[PDB]
Amino acid sequence: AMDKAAVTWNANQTYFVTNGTSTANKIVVQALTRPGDIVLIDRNCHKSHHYGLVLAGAYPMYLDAYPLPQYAIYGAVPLRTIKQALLDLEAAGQLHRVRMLLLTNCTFDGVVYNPRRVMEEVLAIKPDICFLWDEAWYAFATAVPWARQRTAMIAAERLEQMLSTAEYAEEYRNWCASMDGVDRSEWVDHRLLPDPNRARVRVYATHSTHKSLSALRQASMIHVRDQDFKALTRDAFGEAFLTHTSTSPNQQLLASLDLARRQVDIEGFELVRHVYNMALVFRHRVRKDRLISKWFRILDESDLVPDAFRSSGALADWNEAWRSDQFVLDPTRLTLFIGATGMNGYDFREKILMERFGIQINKTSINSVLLIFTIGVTWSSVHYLLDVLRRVAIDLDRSQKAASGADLALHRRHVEEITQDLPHLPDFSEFDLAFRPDDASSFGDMRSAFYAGYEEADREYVQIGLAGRRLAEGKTLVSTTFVVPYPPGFPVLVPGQLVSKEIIYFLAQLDVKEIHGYNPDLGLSVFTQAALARMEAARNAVATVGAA
Amino acid sequence: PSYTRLDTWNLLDDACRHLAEVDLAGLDTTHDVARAKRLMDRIGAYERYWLYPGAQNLATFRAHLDSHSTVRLTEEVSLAVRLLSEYGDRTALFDTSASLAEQELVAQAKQQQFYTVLLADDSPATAPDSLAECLRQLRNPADEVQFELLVVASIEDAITAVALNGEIQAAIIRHWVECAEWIRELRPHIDLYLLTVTDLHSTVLAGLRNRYATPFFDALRAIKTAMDKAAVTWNANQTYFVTNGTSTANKIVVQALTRPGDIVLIDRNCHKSHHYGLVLAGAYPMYLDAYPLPQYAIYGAVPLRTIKQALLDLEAAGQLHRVRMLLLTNCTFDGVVYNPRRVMEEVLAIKPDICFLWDEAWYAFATAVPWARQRTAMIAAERLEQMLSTAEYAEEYRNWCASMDGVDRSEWVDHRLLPDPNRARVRVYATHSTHKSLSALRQASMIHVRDQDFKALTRDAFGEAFLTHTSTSPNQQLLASLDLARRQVDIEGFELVRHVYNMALVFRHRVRKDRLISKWFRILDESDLVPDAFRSAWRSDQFVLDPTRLTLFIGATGMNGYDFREKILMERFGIQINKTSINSVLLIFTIGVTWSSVHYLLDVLRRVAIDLDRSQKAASGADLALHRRHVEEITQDLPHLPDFSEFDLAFRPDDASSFGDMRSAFYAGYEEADREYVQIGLAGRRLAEGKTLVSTTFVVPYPPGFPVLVPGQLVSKEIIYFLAQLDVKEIHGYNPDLGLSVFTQAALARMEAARNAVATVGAA
Amino acid sequence: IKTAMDKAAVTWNANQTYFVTNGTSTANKIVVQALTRPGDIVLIDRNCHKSHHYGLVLAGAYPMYLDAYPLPQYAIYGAVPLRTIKQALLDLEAAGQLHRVRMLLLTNCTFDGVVYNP
Repeated sequence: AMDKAAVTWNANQTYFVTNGTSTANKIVVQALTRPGDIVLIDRNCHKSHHYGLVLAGAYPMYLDAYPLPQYAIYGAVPLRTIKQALLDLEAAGQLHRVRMLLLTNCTFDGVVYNPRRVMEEVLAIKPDICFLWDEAWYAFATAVPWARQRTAMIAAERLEQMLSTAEYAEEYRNWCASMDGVDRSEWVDHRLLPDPNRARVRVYATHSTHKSLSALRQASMIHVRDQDFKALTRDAFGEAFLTHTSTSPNQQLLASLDLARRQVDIEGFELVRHVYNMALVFRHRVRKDRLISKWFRILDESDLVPDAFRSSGALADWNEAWRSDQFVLDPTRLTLFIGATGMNGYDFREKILMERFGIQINKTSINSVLLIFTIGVTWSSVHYLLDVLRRVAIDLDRSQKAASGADLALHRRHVEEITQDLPHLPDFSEFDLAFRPDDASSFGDMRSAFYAGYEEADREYVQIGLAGRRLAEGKTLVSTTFVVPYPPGFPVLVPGQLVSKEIIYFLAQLDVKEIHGYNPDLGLSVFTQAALARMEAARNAVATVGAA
Repeated sequence: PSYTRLDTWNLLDDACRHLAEVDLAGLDTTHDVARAKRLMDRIGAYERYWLYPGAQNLATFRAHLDSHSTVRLTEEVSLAVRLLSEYGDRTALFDTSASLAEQELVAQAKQQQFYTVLLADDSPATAPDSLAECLRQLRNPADEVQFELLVVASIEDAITAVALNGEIQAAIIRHWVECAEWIRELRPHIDLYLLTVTDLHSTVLAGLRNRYATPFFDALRAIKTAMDKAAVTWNANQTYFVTNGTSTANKIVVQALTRPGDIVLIDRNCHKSHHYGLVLAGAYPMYLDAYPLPQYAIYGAVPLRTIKQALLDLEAAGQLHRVRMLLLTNCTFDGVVYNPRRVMEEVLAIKPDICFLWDEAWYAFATAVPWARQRTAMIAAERLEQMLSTAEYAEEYRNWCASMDGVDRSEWVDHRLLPDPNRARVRVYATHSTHKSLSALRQASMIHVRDQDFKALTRDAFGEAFLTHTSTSPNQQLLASLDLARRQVDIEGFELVRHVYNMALVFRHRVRKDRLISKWFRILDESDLVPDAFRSAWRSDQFVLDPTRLTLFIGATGMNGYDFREKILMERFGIQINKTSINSVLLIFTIGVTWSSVHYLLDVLRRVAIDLDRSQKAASGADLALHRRHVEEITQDLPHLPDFSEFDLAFRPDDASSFGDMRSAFYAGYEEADREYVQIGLAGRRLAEGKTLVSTTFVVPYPPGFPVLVPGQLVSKEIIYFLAQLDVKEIHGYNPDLGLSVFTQAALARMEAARNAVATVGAA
Repeated sequence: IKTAMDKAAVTWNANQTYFVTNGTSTANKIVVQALTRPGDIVLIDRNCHKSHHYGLVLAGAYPMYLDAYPLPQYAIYGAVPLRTIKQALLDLEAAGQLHRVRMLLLTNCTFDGVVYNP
C-alpha cells in the first residue's frame, strides 16, 4: 500500500494526516526542527508553519519575496536572496544552526518555483539542509506532464540520481576547478553545484488533493523522500505525529486510504489535464477576442516575473522554459486584471461575478481578481466567463461612446487611482534586539516573543494615529502576536517583529474585517517600552555572562 | 491526393532548406529559386481543397519568394509543414504569429474531433454580409466540436474537394441537381445541407457532433445573500423564492399586481392557476386566441397582431385604463417561443404603464444558447430598459414619432411601434419551475422582478401576496433547497442545459437522417408549427421552436392517437411525454436524459417503423385500404379547435367589450337552483332551438392542461364536438355521465336583467 | 386507497377526511372558500389563525369579529363565551342580516389552553 502510494506520487513513503494541511505542516515542522535550529521560511507561508515554528522554538529566518507594486502582490523569493541569506549567516557564524528551508511552492498568487534548481544551489552551501515544500496549491500540477518536473518529489528524485553519477562527478570537478580563486562570499553571484559526496537530499512535501474523492474531509498527505529518514528522524517523526495526531492515520488509515487511492489517482490524473486545457483555452481567448482584450487582460508570466529572474516551434521552447527557467506561471491560477475599467476588484466581485461554475475566485486585489480553475471547471465554465466578460466590455464601450468629456475625465480618474501609484507593499522588518539571539544575524526568537505577550502588564494597546506619532517619536512599536489579514496566512506582523512606517500605512488602508489578532476599534497590541528595555537588558546580560 | 500533399510539402520544405543553406553563403541561387518556384506552383493546384495553408498562406509565401528573402521564407515553410504534419487542417484556428505553445498543447490534449465544413458559394466571401464570414462568426470556442469554413466558388470544385478531402463532414451548397447526389454517394457520412440562414450554424454543428458516433455498436444495438446571487444569476433586479410550487408563485404575482375592476389580457392556454388567480382577485380576464394548426390539432402562440388589436379595441371603448397586465407564457407547451423584446416594445406604445407576467415554467433550457437568452423576459427587460435610457433611442423615437404623424390610432395594428421613452416603464415579472429541470426538493419555484416602481407601487402588495398562499418565510428554506439545484445543474454532465440541448439537436438530426424512421415519422420545425405570416434572423423572427420540446408527427405513421403511445412508448421509455394529440405526440427532454436514452428512443422508433413496413409488404388490398383511410382520417378530417367564445352577456361589465366577470360567474354557479345539467348529446339540439348555454364550472381536460370552458363562457358547437370526441378520464370540472353544467335560463335572465339595470344606473 | 381514507375517517370518527399536503393554512383557506361565498357573513374569534382572515378576504366574506373574555392579571385572552355568540346572532336578527351568516368558525383550543365545548 505504501509502495503503491509512493509510486503514484513518486515519493518514497507517503503518510496521510486526516486533520487538514495545518496538522501535517506542524507535524513535519516538529519532526525536523528542534529548539534553536534556525529555519529559512518564506514570509508568505501558511500561518500553521509560523505556529509550528513557535511550538518547536525554532529561530525563524524570513525570506521576503520580490514585490509587484503595480498589482499589489508578492511574487516569490529569488534564489539569489536565499543564497545571500545563507551566506550572510556564515559571516556571523550561525550557518551551522540552519536546519530547514521552508518555501511555499506555487505561491497563492500563482508564481511557481523551480525546486531542483533551488535544492541544487542551496545544497552547495549546506549539504545537510532540509526542505519542506508547501504544495497546497500545486497538488493538481503533478498530473500534467510539463508541470510535473517542478514538483518537490520529482525534483528531489532527479537531484538524487544526478548527484550519484560519475558524469556529475566530473561536472562538479570542472565547476570547482573553475571556482578556485573566487571569494566564498561571491558565491551569490555565481551558479553553484552540490558536492556529490557531502550533500544528502532531504525533501518533505504536504498536499491536500486526495481529500476530494474516497477520502475523509480535509484529509492531507505528507510525502517523504529522505536518505537518512531511518536514522535521524524516523523516531522524531513518529513522536511528532503522535503529538499532533493519533497513531491511526499514519498507518492503519493509510492502508485503506491506499485502497481508495487506486481509484482516486486514475480519476484525478485523467481529469486534471482537462482543467489545464480550459485554463489555456480561456487565457488565449481573453487576448484574441477583439472585444474582451480592450478592457480585460490576463496577467502573463512576462508580467508577474521581472526580467531579472527570466532567462528569455515554441513547444520545445515552452518545455525548456518550464524545465530550466527560474520562475514560471501556473496556467490554472488566473490573475485577471481590471485596471482598465477603473473599478477596484471588490466591485467586480460584488456585481459582475455572481454566477459561478466550479470555482471562479479566491482573492480580489486593488485592480485585479484571482480566478482558479479546480476539478469542477468544465467547458461551459469557460463559455460563461467569456460571456460575462464580453457583456461587461460591451457595456463599457457603450458608456465610453455615450460618455461626455466630464464622464471620460471621471473614468480616467477612476483608472488612474487604482492603476499606477498604489500603496507600497511593506517588507519584513528586523526582529527586535531583545528577540534576536545575536545582533550579527537577522533571525529572532519568535517563541519568547510569543509567550512574552501573555504578560498583560508588559503588553499595551496602541492606535494607528498615535502609532504614527510614536514611530516618529522614536518609540519602538514591537508586535506581540500574529496579525493575519484576509490572504491565507501571510502574517503581516509576527511576535516580536518591529512595526515600521510601511506596516502602519498598510494596516490603515485596509478594509477587510477578517484580521486575526487585530482589534480595529481598540488598537494593536505592542510591547511596552519598559518591557522591551527589560528583555533587551536581560539578553545583553546573558550574552555578557558567556564572555565573562 | 492527401498523401502526396504531405510528401510534396515535405519536399518543398527540404528544397527551401537547401535554398536557405546555399543563399546564406552568398552564391547565385537562381536555380534553387527556380526549383522552389516550380514546386510551389505544383502545390498551388491542389491547395484549394485543404484549409490551413490553402490560398492566403501560400500566396504570402510566394510574395516572399518574389522579394528574394530565403531566411524568413524557409522558416515559414518549415513551420507550416511542421504543423501540417500533426494537426492537419485543425491549425486553421491557430494564430501562429502569437503564442503557439499554448495552442499546440490544447490540440494535443484532444477534447473532441475537429471537422471541416465546405461552403460552395459563388458570392464574394470577403464581405462581412457574406455567409462565410457570418457563419465563422458566432462560433463559440467552448464547444468540444469545432469547425472552420472552407469555400469553393464552383460546383465541380466542391465535388473534387469532397472526393479526396477526409476532413470534410459537412457541405453547404448554393443554387446543383446532381452535385448533392454525387457527394452523397462519394461518402455517405457527409451532411449535404441544402442551399438557402442563421440557424444553419445550429443545424450544422448538431450534425458535426452526431458525427462523433457516440453509439458505436453495430452487431449489438444496430438570507439576502442567496437572493442577491440569484438576482444576478438570472438578470433580475430582485428575486424571491416560493416553496409550494409554480402555481403558488403564479397566484402570488397575480394577486400582488391585479386589483378588482382591472382587466387582464391573458393567453387562453395558460395554466389553470392563472385563471384561478383571476377568479380570486376579481379581475376581468380578456382571453386572447393563439393561431391554430388544424393539421396537427394544437394551438400555437398569441400573434402580436391579436394583442395590439385587443388593446386598441379597449382604447375604442374607453376601457383601456382598466387593463394593467399581460399574461403570456414565454415558452408555449407545444414549444413556440415568443419574442419578449418585440412584444413588450410594441405593447408599451399603446399602454405605457402596463405590467407583464411571463410564465416561463416550461422555458427551462433558455440558457442553453447565448442569443436565445435575449428571448427570456428578464434579459429582454434589461435590454429594453437600457435602450430606453439612451438619448440615441430618444432621437430614433423622435424620428419615428414624426413619420407616424397623421395616422389614426385604429391603423396602429399594422405599423411597428416604439415605446415612448419619456413615459414608458418596464414592470416585468417571471417564474421558472424548479423540479422540471432544476434538481431540488419537490415543487419549488422562483419569481424575478425588473420593475421601476416596485418599491413605490407593489412592495407592500407583494408582501401581502406572499403572506397569502404561503404564510411562512420561504426565503429561508428554498435558498438551500435550490442552491443544490444550481450546483447539480452547473457541473453534473457539464451544464445539463447544454448537454440535453445538444442531445436534442443530435436526436433531431438522427431522425431526419434514418430512412426508416423518416419514412413515416417526422419532427415539425419552424416551417410547420409557425405560419408563414408570423415568420419575418432571431432578432426579427416572432416565433422560434424550442429544440428540447419535440413534436413527433405520428400522423403519417397512423395507428391513431392515445393508443400507440400507451402501448409502446411509455412501456420502456420512461422519460417524460407530457402530451399526446391525435397525430402529434410531444416528446420532452429532461435533465436526466442520457445518450443511451437517445439511442433507446431511436431503437423503439426504428422497431415501430420496421414492424410497420413488415405489415405493408404483408398487407393485402383490404389492409392497404384500411391503413390508407386510417392515416387519412387523422390527417385531414380533424375537427377545428375550440377557440374561446365571448363571455355570456350576463357576465360582461361592458357589452361593447369582450372581457367578462369570471368571479361572479364562479360564485353564481355555487347555487343549486341556478345550475342545470344538460347531456352532451342534446347540447347541439338545445343550441339549435336558440338557447344560450352558459357554463358554470372550469372544464379543464387534464392532458392538454388548459381550460376549454370557464364560468360564464358561451358554450359553442365546436366546444361541444371537441368534448364529445375527447374521452380522457382526467377532466376536472366535468363528467360525461351526468351532464355539462349550465346556468338555467331563468337564472341567466335574472342575472342579465340585474346587470342591465346596474349598467343603466351607474352610467346615469 | 379510498378504503384507507375510510380507515382514517374511522380513526378520527369523521365521515370523510381530506389530507392537505401544503400546511394547515392551505386547508383553512380551502374550507373557508368551499363554505363561504361573497357577502355571506361569517362569525369568527378574533384570535383565530391569520390564515382564516386571509381566506375570508379572498372569499369576500363579511366577517363578524367575536371577542374573547380578557384576563388582565395574566395578559392573555381566554375564549369567547357562548353568551357573546348568542348575543351577536340575535343582534344581527334585529337588523335582518341573520339569514346571511354561514360560518361560526370558532377555534377549538385557544393558544393558552382554554377548551371550548363544541
